[PDB]
Amino acid sequence: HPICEVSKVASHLEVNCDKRNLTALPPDLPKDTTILHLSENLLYTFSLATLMPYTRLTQLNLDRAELTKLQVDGTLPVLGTLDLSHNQLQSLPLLGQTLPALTVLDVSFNRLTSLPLGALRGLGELQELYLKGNELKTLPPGLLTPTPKLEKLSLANNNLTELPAGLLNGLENLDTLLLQENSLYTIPKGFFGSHLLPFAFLHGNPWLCNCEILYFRRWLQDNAENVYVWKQGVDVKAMTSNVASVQCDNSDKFPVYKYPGKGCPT
Ligand SMILES: *[C@@H]1O[C@H](CO)[C@@H](O[C@@H]2O[C@H](CO)[C@@H](O[C@@H]3O[C@H](CO)[C@@H](O)[C@H](O[C@H]4O[C@H](CO)[C@@H](O)[C@H](O)[C@@H]4O)[C@@H]3O)[C@H](O)[C@H]2NC(C)=O)[C@H](O)[C@H]1NC(C)=O
Ligand SMILES: [Pt+2]
Ligand SMILES: [Pt+2]
Repeated sequence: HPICEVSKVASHLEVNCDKRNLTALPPDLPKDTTILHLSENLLYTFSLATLMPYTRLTQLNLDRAELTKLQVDGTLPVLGTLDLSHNQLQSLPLLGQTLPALTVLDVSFNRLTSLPLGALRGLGELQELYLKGNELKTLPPGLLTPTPKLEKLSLANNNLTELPAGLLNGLENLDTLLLQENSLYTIPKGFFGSHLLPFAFLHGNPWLCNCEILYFRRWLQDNAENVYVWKQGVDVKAMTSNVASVQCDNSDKFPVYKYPGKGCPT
């Protein structure tokens, strides 16, 4: 109670242990704790197990903590949100066997260059995945199979050149897809499926406007009302689209939805 700043507000309390040169979990944290901020600390190494005691813990922040190795010992059946952004994890952690109730996981701006074959197994309650800012160049086959309830996915600002044709297969709740600032050249036929994607960010990519981009073109047209441009400091980006932001080779004067496709089949 008297080490970090403990908030209160109706039952579920919030403990802030940020910017406090901590190298590990502080000993006198209230037991019936629910949210823990531990950002801007020196957690070069951290063991999810040391939280076994806080049976009411639902949100944990370990962002901007020079984190390099996350240990996944036992279980925290009630943890739903986990923030790992702005650390140095060279490999993505396997949380399935520990955070069965995790609905949000952010592992942005870390040092990821790929993702394992079972990466998200067990994470069936996931509703949000943030992996923006790494150096992913390719995604695994059924990555999102374990997460059929996914709503938001961020793979922005990586080095992706191609996306799996079925990456979205099954996700009928998906509403936000951020793939901006990558190295994508095309979208596999029927990639978006028939689902309705409200917020799709596809700008900043070197799209190759050849016949094999006519699928994406029609989609762009059908969903021009759903294509937006990212604004850092995000303003909920809830208003005014810009389908002309998706462009051939990133040339502003040659948006994809206006791509002619001269001499292409129907
Ligand atoms: C992922 O995509 C981003 C966005 O496109 C990309 O950023 C830019 O890439 C170029 C490289 O094509 C950057 O220039 C780099 O500068 C250093 C050179 O020392 C290196 O990062 C790159 O090449 C080096 O690679 C090794 C060192 O890492 C060595 O073999 C040797 O030093 C090579 O030169 C490249 O030259 C350019 O500055 C960035 N822009 C910025 C400021 O971000 C990023 O490079 C891509 N990363 C991957 C996964 O390749
Ligand atoms: Pt960030
Ligand atoms: Pt759908």
